Amino acid sequence: QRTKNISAISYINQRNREWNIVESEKALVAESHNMKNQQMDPFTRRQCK
Amino acid sequence: EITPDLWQEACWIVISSYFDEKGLVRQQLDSFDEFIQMSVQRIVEDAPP
Amino acid sequence: MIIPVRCFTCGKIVGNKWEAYLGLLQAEYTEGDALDALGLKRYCCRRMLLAHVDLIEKLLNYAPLE
Amino acid sequence: QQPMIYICGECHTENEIKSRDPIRCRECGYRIMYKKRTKRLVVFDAR
Ligand SMILES: [Zn+2]
Ligand SMILES: [Zn+2]
Repeated sequence: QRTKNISAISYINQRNREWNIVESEKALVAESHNMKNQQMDPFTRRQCK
Repeated sequence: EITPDLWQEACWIVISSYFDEKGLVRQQLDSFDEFIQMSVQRIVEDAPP
Repeated sequence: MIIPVRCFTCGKIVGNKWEAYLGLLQAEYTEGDALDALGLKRYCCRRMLLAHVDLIEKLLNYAPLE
Repeated sequence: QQPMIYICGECHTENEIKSRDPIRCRECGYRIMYKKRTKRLVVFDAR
């Protein structure tokens, strides 16, 4: 009963989540790579003492 | 090996594992199971003859 | 629960594009590319395929008979 | 001559139930059954 559509939807979902995981990992490695300079106005963090 | 600056992604895998192992309402189920597992037996046993 | 028939804001027919969008995502394409491959220029009509949730499947799991 | 046909809960089999009768499926035997759609002129406007 689920051979079509019901199974294709699951296949696309699994492949899309895997693609999202790899996309996140590549974004992370790229963010680590481009560590030249970070000068931005709208961001701040506390620094006690 | 420590995980420097690749940690936003690794931060949410642990969250996903937690929410997979234990549900959102896990405390209710655990409390009720412990009741049905020990509390009833305790109450019926400690009652004097 | 099911893909609408028309884009709320625009009005362009989008109901006949859910299966195609799924196929394009499945083969190799990515969403940002599949969307313009189908021909959805205005960002108003893209939310139809990106945001839409497909619950009709869960509904069909509860087959009345057999 | 309408015996008020019903639809079994899980069997999804028709049954003939009359007044002053138990509500059960002809087979298996369940306590739930729904009615069948009316025969009236159900007309909607696609608005
Ligand atoms: Zn639109
Ligand atoms: Zn019965």
